[PDB]
Amino acid sequence: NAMKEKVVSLAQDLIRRPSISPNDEGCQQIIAERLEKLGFQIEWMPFNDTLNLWAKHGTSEPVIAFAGHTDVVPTGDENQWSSPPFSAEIIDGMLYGRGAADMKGSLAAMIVAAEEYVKANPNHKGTIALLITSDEEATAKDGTIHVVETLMARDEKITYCMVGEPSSAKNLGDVVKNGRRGGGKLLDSITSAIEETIGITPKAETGTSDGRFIALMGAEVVEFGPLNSTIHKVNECVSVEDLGKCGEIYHKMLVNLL
Ligand SMILES: [Zn+2]
Ligand SMILES: [Zn+2]
Repeated sequence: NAMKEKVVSLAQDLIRRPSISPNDEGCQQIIAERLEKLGFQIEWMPFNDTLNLWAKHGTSEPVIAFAGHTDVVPTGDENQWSSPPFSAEIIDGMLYGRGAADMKGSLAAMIVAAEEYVKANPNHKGTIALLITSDEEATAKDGTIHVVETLMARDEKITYCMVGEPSSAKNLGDVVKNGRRGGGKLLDSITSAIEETIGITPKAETGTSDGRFIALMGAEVVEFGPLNSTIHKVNECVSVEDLGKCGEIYHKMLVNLL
C-alpha cells in the first residue's frame, strides 16, 4: 500500500501540470529526476516544440520499454467541471482531472513499477526503458516518431514495448490491445500479471499511432491500462484502487518477462 501511495502522489503531481499538447509543463523533468536517482541513464530528445525522454536501466537485450505521453487534450469550459481540471482532487476513491485516465495515472504506475523492480533487482537481465513524449494527442510529427527514428539511426533495439494507454472497457484488466491496424513473451507476461493480480483474464483486441511507430522497430507492442470511459471528457477520473492495481500489474509483468 506504500507503493499504491507512491503511484497516487506521482499521478497528482503530473495531473497538476497543465500539459496541453505539445507543452510538457515539466512533467518529463519530474519523471527523469526520480529515475536518474535510481541509476537510469537519461537522454533528452527535444525537437521543435515537443519534449521527448528516453530513459534506460541496464545494458543487455532484451529491452522492455514502457511508452506513454505527458500531454493532455483541452479541458473545455470549466463551468462543466465539478473539480477544477488540474486540481488532482481525490473524491470518494476517484482521482479527478484532465489526464487522470489518459494517461498520467498509468504513466505514474509504469514509472513506480520500473523503480520498484530496479530497486529489488539492480543486476537484472536486459534493459528497462521509458519512452515518453509531450505530443501524442495532437499532430505528433515530432514526438514518439522522432525518438523511433533516432534509435533506428544508431541501430538501437526495442524488443518489447508496453504502451500504458487506458485499454480497459468495463473492468480493469478486461482488455489488452495488440497487433496491426490493418491486420509473444510480452502478451504472455501482461496476461499472467493481470490474472495473478486481479483474477481475471484479458481479452486481446486488434491502437495508438505511437504504438504503431514503435512496432516498426520490430518490437512486440502491447497496450494495457485503466478504464477508458472518461478519457477526453469533462470530469475525467480514475480509481485510486485501480492505480494501485496497475502498479502491481506492471511490476509483475517485469518479473514475468525478465
Ligand atoms: Zn488521448
Ligand atoms: Zn493517450
